[PDB]
Amino acid sequence: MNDRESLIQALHHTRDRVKDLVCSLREDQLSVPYHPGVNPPVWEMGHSTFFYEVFVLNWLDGTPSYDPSMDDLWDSFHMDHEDRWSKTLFPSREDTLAYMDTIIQRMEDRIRNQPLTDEALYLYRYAIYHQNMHVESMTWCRQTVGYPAPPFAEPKGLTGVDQDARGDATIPAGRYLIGLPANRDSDAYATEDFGFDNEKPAFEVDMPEFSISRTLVTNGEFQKFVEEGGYERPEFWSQGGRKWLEREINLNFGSGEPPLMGRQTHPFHWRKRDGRWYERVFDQWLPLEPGHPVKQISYWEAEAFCAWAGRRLPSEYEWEVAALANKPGEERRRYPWGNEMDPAKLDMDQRYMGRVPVTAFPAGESPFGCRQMLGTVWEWTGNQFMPYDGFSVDMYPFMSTLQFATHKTTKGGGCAASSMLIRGTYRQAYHPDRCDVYTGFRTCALS
Ligand SMILES: [Fe+3]
Ligand code: NA
Repeated sequence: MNDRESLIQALHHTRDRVKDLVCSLREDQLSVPYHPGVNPPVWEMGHSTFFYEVFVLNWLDGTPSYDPSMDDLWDSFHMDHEDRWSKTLFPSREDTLAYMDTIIQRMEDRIRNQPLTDEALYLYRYAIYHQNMHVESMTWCRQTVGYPAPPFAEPKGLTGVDQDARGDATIPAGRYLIGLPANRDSDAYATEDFGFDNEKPAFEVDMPEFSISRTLVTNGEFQKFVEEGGYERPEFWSQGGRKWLEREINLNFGSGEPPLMGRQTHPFHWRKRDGRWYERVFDQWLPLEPGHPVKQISYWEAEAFCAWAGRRLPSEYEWEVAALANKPGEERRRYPWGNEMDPAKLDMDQRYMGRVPVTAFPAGESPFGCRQMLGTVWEWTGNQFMPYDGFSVDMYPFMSTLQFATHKTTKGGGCAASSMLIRGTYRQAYHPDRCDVYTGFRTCALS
């Protein structure tokens, strides 16, 4: 993108996603059950609109907030999670929609009527992408609480078989390139070198040879681990995993049914019915297909499956090498397949929702033959989410700084995220306990 036409089309597409997410709910659904992983949908709309005012309109022009009384209430750093559920502190769906439409129009007016400097373009992209982060969170909120799929989604997926594009790819030892230049080091920091602070600054790594699966772990592969007692056999689980395994949760959360407190013995959204596995897909239970990727599993579940399988997770640097194969002084790519985004090459944009065969999208393949490095699921890596040496915070300095060390790095972009913000250098931190985000994994051979 980067051109005004692409920018403005992205702005309207994002606005329409947000509006479809809040407007297709009944009024009584706007107040969602509390869960530490969701937010109320009117609040996410107002918060993601406010970001534009803070970091584009007021930032560049000194423009006052549309409603200055809201500045601390729409702020995600100042507003405690639980307080976002107030029916009194926040406007109505109708008024928040009107607020959004006004700000989206100011955005388009400003894009058209002011110079497209690197500084402005950088902030336009950042704010639009931040709103798309909330398009993803709003989509998974529905899954967490058992609401219907969004009207734009096609959650039954690619109906679409599995093929002999499997096996490991071997990445030869060598010196590879990770990340993107620091903003101050690149005149293309608004365009070709755009990324978030955690992608920067770029560095070289001496990589030992390794072998990585060409395909995501499938339901059918994971099902064997589950059915042979994997969750009851703590030899496969790490110290953290065993603690997670012992936690007591409401296993019925999001199902429509009363609370059922218990320990987890299989992926949270799976349910065996008369010996056949099912998965909750928003407000429906669908049969679990063997060749679709296993998804919405914690880091610990992925980690224990690897131990059982005689495999390991990739580090995030092995992951990015296998996805993009960039070397210093050679031509760089941002996607496994090259540098031009085509949404048909990957499962993103809140469409198939991860129900695709793990060998699908051959045009999205990496230079080593790995399929669906981008899209389908965010992939767990072995690393704690940490700043690269030389890190500098973005103008919005909380993009990364609250999630270091406690979270894992995940890579690639999940099915509910938007393709317009994704890159192979992208890093999405997730707490390792979470079962509520669109996470999956592929494995590597032991060293
Ligand atoms: Fe936010
Ligand atoms: Na992926």
